[PDB]
Amino acid sequence: IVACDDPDFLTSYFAHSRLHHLSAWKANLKDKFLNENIHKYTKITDKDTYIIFHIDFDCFFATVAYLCRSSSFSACDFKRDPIVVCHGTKNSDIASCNYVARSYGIKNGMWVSQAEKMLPNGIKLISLPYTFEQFQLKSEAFYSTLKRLNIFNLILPISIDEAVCVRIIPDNIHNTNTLNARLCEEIRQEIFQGTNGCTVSIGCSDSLVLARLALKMAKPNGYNITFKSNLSEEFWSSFKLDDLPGVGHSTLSRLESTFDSPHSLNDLRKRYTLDALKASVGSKLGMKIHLALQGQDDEESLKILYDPKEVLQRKSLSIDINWGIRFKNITQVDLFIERGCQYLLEKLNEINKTTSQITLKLMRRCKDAPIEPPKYMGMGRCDSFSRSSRLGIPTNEFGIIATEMKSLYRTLGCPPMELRGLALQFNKLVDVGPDNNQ
DNA sequence: GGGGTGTGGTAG
DNA sequence: ATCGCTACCACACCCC
Ligand SMILES: Nc1nc2c(ncn2[C@H]2C[C@H](O)[C@@H](COP(=O)(O)OP(=O)(O)OP(=O)(O)O)O2)c(=O)[nH]1
Ligand SMILES: [Ca+2]
Ligand SMILES: [Ca+2]
Repeated sequence: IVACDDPDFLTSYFAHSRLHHLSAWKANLKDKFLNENIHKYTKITDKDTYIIFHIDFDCFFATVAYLCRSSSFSACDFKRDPIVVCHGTKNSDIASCNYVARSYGIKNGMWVSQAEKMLPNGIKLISLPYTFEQFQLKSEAFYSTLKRLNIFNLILPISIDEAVCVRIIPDNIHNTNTLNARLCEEIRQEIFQGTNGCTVSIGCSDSLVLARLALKMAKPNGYNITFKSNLSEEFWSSFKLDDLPGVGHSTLSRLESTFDSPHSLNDLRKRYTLDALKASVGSKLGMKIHLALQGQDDEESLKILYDPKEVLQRKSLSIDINWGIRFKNITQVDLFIERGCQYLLEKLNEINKTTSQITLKLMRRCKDAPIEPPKYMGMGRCDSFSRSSRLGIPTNEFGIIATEMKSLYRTLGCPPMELRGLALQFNKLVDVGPDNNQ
C-alpha cells in the first residue's frame, strides 16, 4: 500500500496502470522508429501506389495473460470460458476480454461488477492478472517478425499490439488478391509462431480508413481485403457509426441526433449531406467522415505516410494522475507536484529538450458529489480546471518549472481536500543544440 | 493575415 | 479494493 503522499506513489501507480503502460509503450515505439530511420529516408511519395496492411493482435492482453497465466489458472480454456484481465473484483476496469466474454456483450472498459451481471447463471467469469513484461515481450516478437518478413516498405507503430504496414506496388507489377491473401496468411502464421500462440487479424486495402474498417471486419483471427473498387452496400451495412475513426461517443451522439439514429454506416451514408454533417460535428471532422464514407483518407491522416518522421515526433510531454489523489494539506500537494516535475524533467532530459510553456490541470470534486466515490480511490464526478504559462527562456531547470507549477496550482484555488486529479504538462519543446552561447 | 487562451474529444 | 494515461487535433473566443 502506497498512498499519494508517499514518495513511491508515482512509481507504483505507473507500474500498475495499464493506461500508463499503453502510453509509454507507444512513445518508446515512436522514438525507436525515429532512431532507426535517423538517416534512412523512409517515406511514401506520390510516385508510389501502395497497399495498407493494418495488423492488430486479437484481444491482446487477454490472449497474452492467458498464454502466460500462472499454474493457478492452468485448467481455464480460452476458447470456452469468458476471460477478462483486470486488477480487482468489483469496480475494476476490464482492460481486455476474450471473444467468448464478448459473446455475452462484455466490452473493454466495463467494470467487473457490470460484466458479471451479463453472464447467465452457472457461467463464471475468469479474472486474470496483468502480465506487463510479457505483454512487452510478445510485442517485441510482433515487431521483429514484421521486419524480418521484408515485405513492407514502411512499418508504422500505432501501439504495443497494432501496426500499419505499407507495401509499395511497382507499376511494373500486377497486384492480385491472391498475392495479398498469401501475404496476410504468411503474416498471420509467422506471428502466431513468433509469439508462441497469439493471433493477429489484418485489414488490407488502398486507404488507411478502409484498412481499419477491413480489420474490424476481419476480427477475430482472420483477414479481410477490401479495396475502394470492392466497396458495396453489404460492406457499409456491416459497421456501426462509431467504427469510423474519429467517431467516439460524443460525435456518435451528435450524428444520431442529426440523422435520425442511423444504425449502420450504410444508413448514415444514404441519409447524409456534407453540409448537415459539418453542421452536426464540425467542419474538419465533418469532411473526414464524408471522405471516409467514400473509402478515402483526408489529408490529415495521409501525413503519417508522406512524412512519418514529423508525425511521430513528440511535440509535448506530460503526466496525468487521476486516481489515488487524497491530500490533506497544501504542503503535501506541493511535494507531489515537485515529484511530478522531477519525473517529467527526467523524461525531458532523456530527449535532450527544453520547454517554453507549461500547463497545470486538475480535477476537483463536484460540490454535490460524494467525498468517496463508487470506485475505490477514484476521482469520481469532477470539474476540470486548467491554466498554462509561458516561460521567459526555454528551460529545463527544476527550480523555475516546479515553482511556476505550484503557482499555477495556487491560481486555480482548489482546496487540497477537494483535489481528485492532477496533470502536469510541458506544452512546447525546444531542441538543445551544440551551440549554447547565451 | 498573425498570434493568444482554455476546453473537448478521441484513441489504445 | 484498485492503479480512471497521455498526445495532439480541433474549436470558440480573444488580441492585434
Ligand atoms: N480500447 C481499449 N483498450 C485497452 C484499454 N485498456 C487496456 N486496453 C488493452 C486492450 C488490449 O489488450 C490492448 C490494445 O487495445 P485494443 O483496441 O486492440 O483491444 P483488445 O486487444 O483487448 O481486443 P480486439 O483488438 O478488438 O480483438 O490494450 C482501454 O481503456 N481501451
Ligand atoms: Ca488488440
Ligand atoms: Ca482503438
